Amino acid sequence: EHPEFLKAGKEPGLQIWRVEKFDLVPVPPNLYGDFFTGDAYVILKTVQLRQGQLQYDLHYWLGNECSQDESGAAAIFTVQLDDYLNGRAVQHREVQGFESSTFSGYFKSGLKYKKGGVASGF
Amino acid sequence: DVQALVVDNGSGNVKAGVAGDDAPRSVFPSIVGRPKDAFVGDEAQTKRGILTLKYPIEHGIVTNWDDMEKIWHHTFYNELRAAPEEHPVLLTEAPLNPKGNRERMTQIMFESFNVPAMYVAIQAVLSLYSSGRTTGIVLDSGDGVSHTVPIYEGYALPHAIMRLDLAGRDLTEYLMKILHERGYGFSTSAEKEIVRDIKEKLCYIALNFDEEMKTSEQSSDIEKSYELPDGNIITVGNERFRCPEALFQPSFLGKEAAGIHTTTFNSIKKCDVDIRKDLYGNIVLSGGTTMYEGIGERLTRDITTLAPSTMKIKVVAPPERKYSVWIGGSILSSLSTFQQMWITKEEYDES
Ligand SMILES: Nc1ncnc2c1ncn2[C@@H]1O[C@H](COP(=O)(O)OP(=O)(O)OP(=O)(O)O)[C@@H](O)[C@H]1O
Ligand SMILES: [Ca+2]
Ligand SMILES: [Ca+2]
Ligand SMILES: [Cl-]
Ligand SMILES: [K+]
Ligand SMILES: [Mg+2]
Repeated sequence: EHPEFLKAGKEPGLQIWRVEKFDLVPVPPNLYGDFFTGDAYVILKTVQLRQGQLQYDLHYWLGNECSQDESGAAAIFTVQLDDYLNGRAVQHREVQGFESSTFSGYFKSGLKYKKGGVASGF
Repeated sequence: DVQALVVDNGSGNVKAGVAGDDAPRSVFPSIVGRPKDAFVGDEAQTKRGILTLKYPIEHGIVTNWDDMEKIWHHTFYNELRAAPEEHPVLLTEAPLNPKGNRERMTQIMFESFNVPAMYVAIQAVLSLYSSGRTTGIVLDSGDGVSHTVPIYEGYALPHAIMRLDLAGRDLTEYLMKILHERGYGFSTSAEKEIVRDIKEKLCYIALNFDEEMKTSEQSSDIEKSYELPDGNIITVGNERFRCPEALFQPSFLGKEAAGIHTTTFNSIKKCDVDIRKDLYGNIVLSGGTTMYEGIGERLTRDITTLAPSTMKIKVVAPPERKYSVWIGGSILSSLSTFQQMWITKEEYDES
């Protein structure tokens, strides 16, 4: 029933959510590729395959200064999204400054970081 | 508009509190005393002279349901002051808990306590989530049981969970034993609590056991003092690291069990080859018996020795890992999706 789950993975593209007070909240598209070092995020990359089918990669990105509620929630929401997608998504943990080349490659400007973030839920 | 209660059902201590807190507000011993109607927790120890004391949870499994219900009543009414019939409840269970046990706890919650909704979580899984991971192997060593729990993409792998044949209470009892070398006679239940505190305050894990035995015998620098309740001071030497060495060498306890390094390796090997790298790279410690200084360094050496040398071994020792199960429960039960995960009383009653 979660509204963002209902939007997840319906078209090829890139969807980014930030954990905010124990919820998934869309990131404004203008900000894509910039990440607050104080926060945790969930990213769903959807690719249209040759057959027309959809491929899913879920990445949860953990800022060096994110709080434990945020990193824990990002991990749990990742599992729940994968389950919603009938287990088809491959899950990837991304730590600030050590992200996979696949994850970096989603952003034409590359990955950048910013001080601060949304307040912890704890 | 309602806040879940989170209860981690430990063999040694219950951890309880409210969803969204960063730590349990109630921590108390998992003990029920009845006259030689019932007292629970710290009060039961205070009145040990007039009560017979029992532990309803044995190696993580509830084995005395009547006494467990007293523990839960104490949790709700005397610790939290919460109406259980008015809050969702997240309850933890041990890895490999039989489904019949879960069903009996569920019956008690819905029919004794009338909880309106509940969710049962595996302790180790909650700890993994609290570390910000969906894949890894959790080594959860508490007071009554230790488990190694491989988890892939959010879910434990049931065929690979293993039990290390000792836990914190065995270590307390072993310290009580070896302190007889120095002349100490600790033996009563009260004295056991003293020795548990000595263990927690003074013990550590050697990076190399044989080398630590040799260096400690060359001087008195190993020795440390502890002030007993009566004001006498006790000095502990190589017992400081010989006690938790039993986690690695259970033969010190007269057990044939594999140690915690071997058990972790064996548990990873049960998992298919294609996921083992992610497990070796995410060995996450939880529980009070993983709190010894030096544990991560020692485990890293010993698992690196056993594992294929292509594997990359990373042992993660979160600072608040004594509460990571509870913390993971607090996070999960706070999420905007939690209301979809639980079972309601109406559902249960009509099932
Ligand atoms: N700093 C410490 N160093 C060593 N041991 C510790 C420390 N703190 C607590 N312990 C031990 O950890 C044990 C309690 O751990 P924990 O609370 O994780 O167990 P539990 O959840 O009640 O038990 P279980 O999960 O085994 O049913 C006790 O044996 C206690 O003495
Ligand atoms: Ca934040
Ligand atoms: Ca999947
Ligand atoms: Cl090796
Ligand atoms: K345990
Ligand atoms: Mg425990």
